[PDB]
Amino acid sequence: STNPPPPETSNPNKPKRQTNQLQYLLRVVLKTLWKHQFAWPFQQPVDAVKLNLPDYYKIIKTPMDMGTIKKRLENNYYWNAQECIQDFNTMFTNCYIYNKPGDDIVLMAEALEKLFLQKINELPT
Ligand SMILES: COc1cc(Nc2ncc3c(n2)N(C(C)C)c2ccccc2C(=O)N3C)ccc1N1CCN(C)CC1
Repeated sequence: STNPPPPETSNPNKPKRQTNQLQYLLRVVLKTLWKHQFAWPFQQPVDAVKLNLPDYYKIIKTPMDMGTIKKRLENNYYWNAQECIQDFNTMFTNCYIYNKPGDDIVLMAEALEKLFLQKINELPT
């Protein structure tokens, strides 16, 4: 039930950038969400082999997780905040797609997504 390679956290032919908003997404948004009691399942790529979820990547073709996002922010991999925000949204949606409404992991994603939205509602100038 193999795992694919994790998403890239660097790419030499993609241009880098740093903005106040991206800095905030690392220092305030991600680093605060990371400490939430429901954050742990999202801190690394889904290990389908270890979790006995042999169809996870048969279903999910654009995997994402906060470990990957953190490294991308640390790499200055993103062009802008919206690009990073898209990754968070992909992570949450993957969780909703693979699982069913009401599942424990879905309850965790829903709580984190609310907190995430609360925190990006206002970004620095
Ligand atoms: C035990 O460790 C971990 C276990 C997990 N396990 C995990 N990682 C990801 C899970 C997921 N479980 N769950 C439940 C089962 C929640 C799911 C169960 C069924 C279907 C889907 C999921 C699921 O969607 N996700 C995100 C993730 C990260 C860690 N960490 C290891 C140490 N690392 C420093 C911090 C994070």
